[PDB]
Amino acid sequence: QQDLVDKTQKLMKDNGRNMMVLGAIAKGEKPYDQAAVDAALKQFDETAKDLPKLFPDSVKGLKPFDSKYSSSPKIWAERAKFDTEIADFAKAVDGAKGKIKDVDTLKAAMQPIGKACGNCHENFRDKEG
Ligand code: HEC
Repeated sequence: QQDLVDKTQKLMKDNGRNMMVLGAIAKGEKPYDQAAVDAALKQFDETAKDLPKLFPDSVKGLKPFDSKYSSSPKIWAERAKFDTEIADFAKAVDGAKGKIKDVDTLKAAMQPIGKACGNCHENFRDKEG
């Protein structure tokens, strides 16, 4: 409880930390790695296996708000759809593991996995800054 809002923030923030390389390549940096993404890849699953848990009513809004977080309170309602959303996300990576191979594919594997990325965002992520 003491440190949860962060534990989650870092967990979700890690998504980008791991995608770092996946990004550079995506943008057009470094002659790709694959092995570097491999990890950052399986990282999407794991992170998507400990995310649907650190979402108490102490870090939502209307009191538990910390004027920083960015997670609509509809995540407690759509808890179901919320999971099923981050559920496939872990399946997308599972497949990306074998799928992934090059860069041209990264964008291909980044189609589904990237779905729960922006989907889980626009669905549960009202970015305001
Ligand atoms: C649900 C199916 C998710 C997947 C898969 C990913 N994200 Fe996410 N993200 C989700 C939520 C509910 C939220 C809000 C609460 C929380 O702190 O997680 C977020 C937030 C972000 C942030 C905000 C961080 C900040 O810099 O202020 C970022 C940068 C982020 N999301 C990025 C992102 C990326 C790039 C993902 C895949 C590579 C990704 N997330 C997966 C829900 C879900």
